[PDB]
Amino acid sequence: AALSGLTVTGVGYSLEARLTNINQLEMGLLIDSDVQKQGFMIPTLPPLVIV
Amino acid sequence: KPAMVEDDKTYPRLEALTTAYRIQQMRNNAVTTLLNRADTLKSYLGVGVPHP
Repeated sequence: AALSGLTVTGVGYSLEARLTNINQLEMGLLIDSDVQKQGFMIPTLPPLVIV
Repeated sequence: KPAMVEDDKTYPRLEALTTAYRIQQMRNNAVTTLLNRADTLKSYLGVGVPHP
């Protein structure tokens, strides 16, 4: 009763292949270095007095 | 050739290149030249006619 009427047909597929570029031809992840320069300055402060 | 792999199947040795060179120069072109010379003589002189 449960399987009464079911029909199953195969539709398509997808294929997984790599391109083995023995001569090499491909982009990729570049790696470089950068530098951030930052400075920190010191001020003066209001004085204490004795008279 | 892919120039990071050496081969002997995707590349037959230099002997194959030399063989192709020798056959091309010796047989086909020479036969073509001979037949074209024959046809040229046919066209220019006719048959059985000796020119001065």
